[PDB]
Amino acid sequence: FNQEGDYNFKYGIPLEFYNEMHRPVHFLQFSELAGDEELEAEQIDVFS
Amino acid sequence: RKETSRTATWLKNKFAEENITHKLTKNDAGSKQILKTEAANVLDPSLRKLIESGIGTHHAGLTRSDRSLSEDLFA
Amino acid sequence: LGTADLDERLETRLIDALLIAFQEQTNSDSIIFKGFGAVTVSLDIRMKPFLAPIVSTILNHLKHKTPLVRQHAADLCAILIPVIKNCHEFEMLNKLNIILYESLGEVYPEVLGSIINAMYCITSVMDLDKLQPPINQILPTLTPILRNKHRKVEVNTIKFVGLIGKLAPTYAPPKEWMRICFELLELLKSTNKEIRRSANATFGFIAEAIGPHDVLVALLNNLKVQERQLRVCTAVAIGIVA
Amino acid sequence: KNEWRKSAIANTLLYLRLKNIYVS
Amino acid sequence: LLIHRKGLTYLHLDYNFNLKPTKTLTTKERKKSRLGNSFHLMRELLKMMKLIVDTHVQFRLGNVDAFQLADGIHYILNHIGQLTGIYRYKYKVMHQ
Amino acid sequence: VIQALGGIETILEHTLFKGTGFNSWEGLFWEKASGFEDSMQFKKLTHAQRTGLSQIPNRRFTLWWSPTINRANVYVGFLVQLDLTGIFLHGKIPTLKISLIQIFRAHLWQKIHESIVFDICQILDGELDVLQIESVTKETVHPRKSYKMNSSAADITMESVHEWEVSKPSLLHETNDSFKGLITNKMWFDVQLRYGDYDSHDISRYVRAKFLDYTTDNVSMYPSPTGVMIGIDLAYNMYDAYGNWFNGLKPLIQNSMRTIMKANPALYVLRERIRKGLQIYQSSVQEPF
Amino acid sequence: YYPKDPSNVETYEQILQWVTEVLGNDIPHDLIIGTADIFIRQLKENEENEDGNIEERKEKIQHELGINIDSLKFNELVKLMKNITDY
Amino acid sequence: NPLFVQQDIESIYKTNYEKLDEAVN
Amino acid sequence: NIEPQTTAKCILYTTKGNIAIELWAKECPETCKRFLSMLSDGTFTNGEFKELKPTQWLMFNANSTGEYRTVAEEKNPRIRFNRDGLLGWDRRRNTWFITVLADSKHVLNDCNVFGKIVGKSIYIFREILYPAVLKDVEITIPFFEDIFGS
Amino acid sequence: PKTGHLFLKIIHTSVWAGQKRLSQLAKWKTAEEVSALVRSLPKEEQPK
Amino acid sequence: VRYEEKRELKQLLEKAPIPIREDIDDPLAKVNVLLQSYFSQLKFEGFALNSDIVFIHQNAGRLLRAMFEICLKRGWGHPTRMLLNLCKSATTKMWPTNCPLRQFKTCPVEVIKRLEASTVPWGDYLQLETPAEVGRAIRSEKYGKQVYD
Amino acid sequence: KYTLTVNDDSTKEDLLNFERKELAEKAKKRRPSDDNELVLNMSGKNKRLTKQINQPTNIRTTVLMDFQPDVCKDYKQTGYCGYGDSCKFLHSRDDFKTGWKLNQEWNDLEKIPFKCTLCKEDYKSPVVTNCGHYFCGSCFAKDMKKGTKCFICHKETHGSAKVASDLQKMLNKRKS
Ligand SMILES: [Zn+2]
Ligand SMILES: [Zn+2]
Ligand SMILES: [Zn+2]
Repeated sequence: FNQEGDYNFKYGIPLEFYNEMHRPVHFLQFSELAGDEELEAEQIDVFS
Repeated sequence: RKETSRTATWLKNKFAEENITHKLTKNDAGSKQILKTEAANVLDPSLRKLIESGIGTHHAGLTRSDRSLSEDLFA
Repeated sequence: LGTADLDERLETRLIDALLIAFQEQTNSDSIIFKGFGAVTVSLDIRMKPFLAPIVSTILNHLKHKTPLVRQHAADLCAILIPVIKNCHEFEMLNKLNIILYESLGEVYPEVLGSIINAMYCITSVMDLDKLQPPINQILPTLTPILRNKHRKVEVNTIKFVGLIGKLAPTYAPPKEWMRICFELLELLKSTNKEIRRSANATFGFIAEAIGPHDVLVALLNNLKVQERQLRVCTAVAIGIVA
Repeated sequence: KNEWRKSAIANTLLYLRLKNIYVS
Repeated sequence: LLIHRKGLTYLHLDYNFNLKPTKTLTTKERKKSRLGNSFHLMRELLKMMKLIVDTHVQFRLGNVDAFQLADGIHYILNHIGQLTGIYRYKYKVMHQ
Repeated sequence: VIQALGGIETILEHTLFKGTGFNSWEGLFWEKASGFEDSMQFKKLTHAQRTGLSQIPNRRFTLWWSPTINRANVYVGFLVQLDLTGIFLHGKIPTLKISLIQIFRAHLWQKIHESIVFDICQILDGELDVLQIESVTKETVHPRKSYKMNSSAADITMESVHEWEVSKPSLLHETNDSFKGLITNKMWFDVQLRYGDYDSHDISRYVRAKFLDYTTDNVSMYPSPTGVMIGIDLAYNMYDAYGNWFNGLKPLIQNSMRTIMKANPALYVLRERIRKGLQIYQSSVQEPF
Repeated sequence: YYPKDPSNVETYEQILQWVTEVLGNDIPHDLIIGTADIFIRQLKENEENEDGNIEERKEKIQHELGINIDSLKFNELVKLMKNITDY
Repeated sequence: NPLFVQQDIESIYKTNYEKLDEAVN
Repeated sequence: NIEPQTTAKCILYTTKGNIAIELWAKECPETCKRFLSMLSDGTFTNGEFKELKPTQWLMFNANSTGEYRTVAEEKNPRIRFNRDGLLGWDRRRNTWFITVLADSKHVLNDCNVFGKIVGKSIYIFREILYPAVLKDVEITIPFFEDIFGS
Repeated sequence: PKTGHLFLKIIHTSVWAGQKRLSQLAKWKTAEEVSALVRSLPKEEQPK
Repeated sequence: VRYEEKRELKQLLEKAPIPIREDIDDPLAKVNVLLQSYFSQLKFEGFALNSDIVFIHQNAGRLLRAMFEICLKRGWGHPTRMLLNLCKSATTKMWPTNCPLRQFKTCPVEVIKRLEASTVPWGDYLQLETPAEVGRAIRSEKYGKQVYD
Repeated sequence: KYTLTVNDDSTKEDLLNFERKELAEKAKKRRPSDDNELVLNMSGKNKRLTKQINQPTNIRTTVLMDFQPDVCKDYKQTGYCGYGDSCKFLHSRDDFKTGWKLNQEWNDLEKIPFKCTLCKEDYKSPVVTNCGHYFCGSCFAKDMKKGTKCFICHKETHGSAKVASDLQKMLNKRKS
């Protein structure tokens, strides 16, 4: 937070108080990068 | 996947707990040396302890080079 | 009965009481060390949270001015070494061994002998490459201590020279192993039968490293003395070398 | 600390407070 | 040229006239490389001179001004015990 | 006579009391003659070993008053540095040199420096997520570097996952830092050892002057303009740090420096060797209780 | 033994965690709760008049059930069973 | 005599569990 | 440090960052006139870092001032190649020379030691250890008031 | 704690007789008097 | 909810970043915290939960697409854009505040972590022009021109 | 910006000696100032700064190294000194270096020849023994016509010969 900073502004729709984009910490702490794990042949989705 | 390596190590202990471990593998200088040089390729050390005694493991959590290897040894 | 009956609170209270009875001891009675060895062999890995306060208590008593207090501290160090190994605390074994190494200049022989025993106990547990200080620093420091005339220093030092001659002989030069042979030869005049018996074992370990014939010549020339103890102990040693 | 979750749950019901609007 | 004719190339002479060993010496080299007072008194005297001469070089390079030049010449002459070790070799210079 | 010399605190400022690591001096005990000094031989004793007088009491005395005896004093044109250390000898005094080379023997000055660089790397390596550190690399150090006293290099190089907002250079215990201003990707650490005397400067003033000297040196090679100089005085059991700080660094290094000064084994060996050449003991075992 | 107290559930769950580390988590669910049904009965029912030798009681449980337990692993549960209040 | 009392004493403080338990109970 | 007092400063604006540079204009009048002219005449602009010679030097802004001629050789043995970050000048047509970290004395008496880098921006130069180009030039202190721009 | 010097700043009852919410007025008086104390010391004596 | 799974579901419930009103003994919470762990790509120990979470994400593609089609049909703006992200999270296995280069399989690991903490608007990385300017923004010259492609 | 970095080595002051000299000048003037009696340093009795000697601010420093180790030589080599405790030099015992190899007399390596030992040519229709040898098929059939064993080992072959498919793997460039 820069109180004496200068910001750029635009028209738009405001966000809620506890939005995702107001809490980027809570998604990057524990997340791990996706790896490819093969499944058993009875677990594969019959749709796709 | 875990009942696979639990069962194979039960059978590996069982055969050693009955002095018949020499039945699992076929006993020959050529057959011992082929089996040793293919056990050093596998990436899990858990299968390496099993493949040397003539007992394989094939589940979907293994990689392809591990799963290609057990099927070639079983064949 | 073991200690498998005891809960976590009695294990806490039991160990704390043994430490109080060790801190208050004023005579050379050995049952407090047999007591620590019995309790720590019973509960082995359960011993692991208690290791860090006992070691700092041992390190404190090694700074104390009474010699009998310093001696018991290095006796308790030697008892605890296989339990510190089993709890896998290799950083703690190397801290104890560098500090015991700094005390090898001790003048009191009964304290000095139990320092050497504890360095023997650590060394036969450890991996020799990981040991601090290295064996090529430790063995030359032990060689003048073989000229100490007191028996507790002697019989503890011959074991620690003989452990190194088995396990790590190439860490000393050959002319250093011969200076030990000429000292073990002077140690055969001892009136103790352990000292003579373990000095003769050490000629075996030295001959397996550097060869028979340097050791044979010193033994054959020792057969010209008048005294019977010296001639009988060099005759044993020749058959060991053979 | 995890107390914002109770505040984030209670902010789901902020649209009900506009049933009574009191302009002095 | 005197240090080199003796064979003393493990002895280094810097440009402020310090004699510095470069190496651990043997017993034989230590007996061979002891220099007398007449060497070392000559070296300390070159060192006082090089000191005064270089104070004039700084002014003639324009690094110091005339008032600093006079203060430095007056500082060297009152501090020859602090700046050179001339008393180690002929100790009666403590009168001066 | 204690009162006329100024008290026990004024007397002990002359000595090596602070390098021992003891907290107080009411239980100090010097080793007495025990009757075991020539309990190694019987008749196997030469004329020098029977008649000649032991050196160990002179060395014991000299080591004790060595910051006053080897004080910086007045400048004599140069100073001699003891090899493989950064101990300067301010006179030609043979009893002092032997008990100092006994303390720093088997390369203990190099080993102290490597142990602390090793400990700071193991503490930074566990704080990688909290402080946003990409990687910690301890550098390839010239073997001379730990006891070179006119210039230095970095020991540890730090790299940010994104970016660091660092304050201007200050001391380790000052509390008013802004963090606004400088942006850096890279930080370093330099670890400096020092052996002082009675006439030396304080550790705080020392780290600050060597920091300002070396970062504008044209001789020292640093990977970035921003870092921390950590100084440790081996003779007085003290430390300080000086440099640029980002949010989280100060607290982390403050606690880590407190536990290294009590648990590092090379520093522990240093205090133990100092204690044996002094031949000093404690009267009580109850001080931790 | 059934879960009916607020304190005892918090130690009943980590006895089940002992069982799944002994047998394996991939066995059927009744067979985990079937096996912890056994061990609580063998230790608590006789507890009020037990003798000093815990190593012979350790061998009787291990032999009548045909399941081999490490001695150090068994002592973990003996301290868990020492905690349990209602039985 | 010694300069400090700390030389001549053996124990600075010893916990006497006997007297302290009598005073509590 | 026995080197003389510097006299002219010229801040370079690259893509990597700002290179602050100070020059010896009394001790070396000719090579400043080949430098300060071609900064303001724009012939240095958009110049790539051309050839890195490892442990020796790196070279950029090779284009030529006037009539494609040489530079009258001037040397001061107070101004030597002992550091990194020292600007040089190749004997070829109007080409710079920036010394690396090895700082060898084999490149001396063959090139013209010309200027320094102000010590804040030696760390920007050590980033090079897609070459950089020269965007903008600001001559903050011109020593040659008269000759330059007349 | 080094020298054992005790600076006892006595606070008379006359300061409290005219205000309310005294439990946090008290701590603002203490920070006045400690800072007035630090300024009266010469800088050889001022604390770190 | 089975009895042995409660040791682990309590540990997921504190990694779970979008709150849950329910307690651990409700089946509505078990399906809830397991879907939020699939999006975070977490790891388990149990056998039963590892086969439960596979069943959840195979269904979660269609059930989030069906809720998207309803809320689009009802003329609702605020649940539509949230549910359109949840359809993307169900296939790309990631939350909406991560780096969009995670969707490319051949983007190196060190560049992704640097962009996630950079606090730069991600549209500024789109209007970079050359691989030299891309490589400076990710501070890696040898991973320029891969990121630029 | 617009200023110039100034070379100042001709008159450059030591920072530490300058600070100590100012503090000593202040403490010269603190004592005459009247009605002052307070010591919170705890070192007013010692008068800490007045004991300390300040070296000049304009001194630049020159260092000699002392290289002589002062170790007793008889003690380092043999562990024995004739002087004993009255010895002038250090009785440390260092510098032993683990430099010898245990040999008991009293008790990317190409190990494969490219040419034969009998043809001395390329391996054509090759052969493995029960050892690690490699011969031709014509090499092995003729080596057995006179000798019963392996040309290099002179160990028992029993006439056995596997076909060396692995050589043409390694004698090519693609290795497989
Ligand atoms: Zn000697
Ligand atoms: Zn052939
Ligand atoms: Zn053969």
